[PDB]
Amino acid sequence: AAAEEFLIPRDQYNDQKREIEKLKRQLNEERMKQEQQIKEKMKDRDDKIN
Amino acid sequence: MAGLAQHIQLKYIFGMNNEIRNSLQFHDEDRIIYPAGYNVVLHDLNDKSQHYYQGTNEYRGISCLALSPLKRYLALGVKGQRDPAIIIFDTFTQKRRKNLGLNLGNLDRYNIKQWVSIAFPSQNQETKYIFSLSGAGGDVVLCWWWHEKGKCLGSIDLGAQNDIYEISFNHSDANSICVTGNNFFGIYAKIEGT
Amino acid sequence: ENGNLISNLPADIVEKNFVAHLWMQCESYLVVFVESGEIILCDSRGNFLQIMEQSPRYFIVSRSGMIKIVAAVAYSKGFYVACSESIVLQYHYTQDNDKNPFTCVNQFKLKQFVELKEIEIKSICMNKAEDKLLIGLDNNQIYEIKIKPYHPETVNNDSSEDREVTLINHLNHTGPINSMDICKRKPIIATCSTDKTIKIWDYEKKQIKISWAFNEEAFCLSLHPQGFCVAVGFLDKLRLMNLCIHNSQNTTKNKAYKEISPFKGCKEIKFSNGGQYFAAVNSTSSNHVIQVFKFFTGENPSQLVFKGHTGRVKCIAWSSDDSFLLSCGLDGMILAWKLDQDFQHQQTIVPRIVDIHNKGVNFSGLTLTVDNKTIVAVGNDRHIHQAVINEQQPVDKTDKKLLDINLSCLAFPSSNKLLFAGIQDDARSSGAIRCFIYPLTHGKFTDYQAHDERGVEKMKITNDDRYIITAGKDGCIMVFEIKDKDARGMKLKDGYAKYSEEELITRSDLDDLKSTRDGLIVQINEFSNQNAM
Amino acid sequence: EENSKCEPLFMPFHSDKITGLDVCIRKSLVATCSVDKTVRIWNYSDNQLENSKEFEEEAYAVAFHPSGFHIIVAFTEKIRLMNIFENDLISFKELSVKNCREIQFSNGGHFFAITNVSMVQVFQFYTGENPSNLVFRGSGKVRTIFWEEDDQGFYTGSTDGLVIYWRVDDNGPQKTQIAQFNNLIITSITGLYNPDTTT
Repeated sequence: AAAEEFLIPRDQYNDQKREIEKLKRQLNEERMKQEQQIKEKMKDRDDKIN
Repeated sequence: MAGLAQHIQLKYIFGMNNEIRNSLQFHDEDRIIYPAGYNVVLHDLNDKSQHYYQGTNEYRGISCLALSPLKRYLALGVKGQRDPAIIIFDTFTQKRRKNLGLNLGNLDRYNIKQWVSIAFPSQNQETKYIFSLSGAGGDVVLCWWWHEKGKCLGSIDLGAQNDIYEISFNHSDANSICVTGNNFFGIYAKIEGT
Repeated sequence: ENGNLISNLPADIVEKNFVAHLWMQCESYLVVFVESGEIILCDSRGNFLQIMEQSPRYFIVSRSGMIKIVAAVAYSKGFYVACSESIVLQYHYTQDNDKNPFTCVNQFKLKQFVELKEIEIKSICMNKAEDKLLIGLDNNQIYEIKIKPYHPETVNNDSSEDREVTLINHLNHTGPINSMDICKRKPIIATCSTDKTIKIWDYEKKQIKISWAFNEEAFCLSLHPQGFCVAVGFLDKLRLMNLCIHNSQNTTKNKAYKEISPFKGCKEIKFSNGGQYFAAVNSTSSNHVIQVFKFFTGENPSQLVFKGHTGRVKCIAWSSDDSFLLSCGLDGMILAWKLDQDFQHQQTIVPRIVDIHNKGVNFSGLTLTVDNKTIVAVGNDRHIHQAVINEQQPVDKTDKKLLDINLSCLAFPSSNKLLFAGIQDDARSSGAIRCFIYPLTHGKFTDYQAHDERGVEKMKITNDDRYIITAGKDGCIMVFEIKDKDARGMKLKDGYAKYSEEELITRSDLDDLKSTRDGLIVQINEFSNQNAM
Repeated sequence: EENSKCEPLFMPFHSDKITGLDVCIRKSLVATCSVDKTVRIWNYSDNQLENSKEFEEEAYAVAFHPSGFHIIVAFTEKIRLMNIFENDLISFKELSVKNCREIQFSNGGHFFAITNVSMVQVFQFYTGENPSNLVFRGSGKVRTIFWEEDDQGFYTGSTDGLVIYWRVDDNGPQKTQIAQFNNLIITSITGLYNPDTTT
């Protein structure tokens, strides 16, 4: 099996890692913001219910 | 005599040693003192910089470490071939200051092979006394006038068959020293000089 | 005298293992901890008062039944106690509860935070700010957990979501490093240890690059000069792997790109300085044959098949030109096999340029001067055996330089002005690296404390002589910068001072990264546009 | 105009003569440098252009490292060591060798030999070092280089019809005139090794 690995600059590999890290952090931030907004809506509507 | 130029000097240590009980301490809010091989590594949580306290080649290994309540002095017990010692490094200067047990002629009654624990007194007394709980050759706690005389002012025998490994000073009373070990718990208050 | 001093202390507690004692400054309290899991309460005078009902043994249903306290750190409002199974109990000092002045108000398990299977706390410490707690575990790893100040309102024991556990250091080897290598074009420390983890350590960056986990332990590993491949042959087969920083879940990444079988008892693998061949000590039934396999083809020519070692081969060295391979072992015989076909064909048996056998000496570390002129070997006899490599006649005797401590491995800087040796001796436990001012003068050397009593196992010197990497039995990798400017070969003068910055990434790894990016973007957009209705 | 985009019918080809051709060992890669200034790595297993870089200077020769990760391309003025990337060829170093028409890597991937007029220089590819004993002088323009299986020597053939076997060991510069081919402008030299144990 001919070596399928191709040389990639460490800079390029680290940039690819960093882009995925930024995407994951943005996904986590959006999940947290959605959860907090839903919690605030729940608070307001539970106040209305009370 | 001109000192021989160091052919190689340590730069970084990859790994940590946890064989010393209570060997991980906070030198400050960012630097942490832990045993690593034969060198006591103060690692900075920010830059990962490691400052290595290195003992004398005449000793074998490191048994226990203690830090003064003000964190200015670090006393490390060295397990040696015949004479265990206590090396106190000044954290502010990061240099070795002195060693206990070098003149153990008067303490030859105790066949101490290693110090299982090191206890600094209160912040107001840390700089004048330091106690060493000995293990593997006799539970001997020695009062050392380390700052000025470095001599053993008193000897406390905790039992020949007691697995004792921890020694410390009472925070409220520096006159009282508490020692903990396997099936051994002692609390000694120095009264009228004893 | 042997008379007990703890008054009122229970008889059962008298024979209990006291693990730690802490002084709570709140009321000058003394908190003792028993191996049985009981927390003894005492006044400033130390007299036994009680074991608080919330002590670990009474309120923790441990898997083993009895939980053992290992270490405790006292803070202003109480103390933190460590109990087996990676359990930490925060006993806060509550004034209202006189019968239980210290009550366990918050408990958390470090296993739920870190994927550490059955790891116990070895030391627990707190900083002055009482915000960060450091836990040193049995795996030679220290983890920092941020503990918020205790608020009476937040009685939630399960409030672990506010705690983050991060390893202060890297995934340091927890056991002795079986074998060591380094490459010329990259600052990589390839270490194989008993922990079944092959680890690459960027010493210049003092970080971990690749951590490969193998179902079978690694004995000896060698790094190719290009820094892209590692021959880490295991007891059953020589595995040449491609060093991919991207160590994805796929176990195939640990799979060698070339598996050569059957290879038995490979304890010494060294890639030639040029990287075209790698010599591995195939521990045959009785021959201990050191076989050279072509790196790019993996073939072992019969003429390159080197035999003659009566015992275990302990150290392998390659000449500056790699024209000959030097081998020493527990058999006490140094064999220099010339890879030249012309030299090999001259004799029917594998020709050895330098064939020396010092009975009673078990060679442990072999090094060659960069000029390929002097072979320095160190064994159990406490003698540095120097052999002058003369092509005309095979070396029969070695100049033995006496030493006060045995050496397990040797290395020569590019300048040859110094000779570095690892210390592996049971006489004096001072673990250090010793440098002679080569040529070895009349007892002129300098020692530098490097490792613990276990000594130095493997040593190597950077091509530029800038640094020396020593791996010992303590699991720690040692880097010592050589201050000897004369001993530092100025090889990096002509541009090549910069280590290669390229890494081996598979097309599969790149496609996986791109697919992960696409999935992340799809999920993020879906969450952004997902109605809350 | 954007809609009127022009691309090769199947894939770009060399617009001029291919100056040098080499093949790898560990991979399915063939490095071809053409007079059109294009150095292209070709994946023959896929019949595709794995890489293609256009240089300001014509690439006279191409030698492919056995690892399949590196190439050495001799151009009009210098020899560039290119790291074989996914879509580009970045030279991590360059040697000031002029009119280099024959560049060949060794079987072991450690020594690469380059011909300049009448001197052939063998460089440690990993360390990029040209030892004083690895610079070899002959007569005429050396046209071809063929390294031996053991990688300890290489035969260089020049335009004058002379083939010289040159050693690369630490024992200094060793040269043997394999043969003198009069009236023949040697353009190719190959060889084989017999491990026969005959007397």
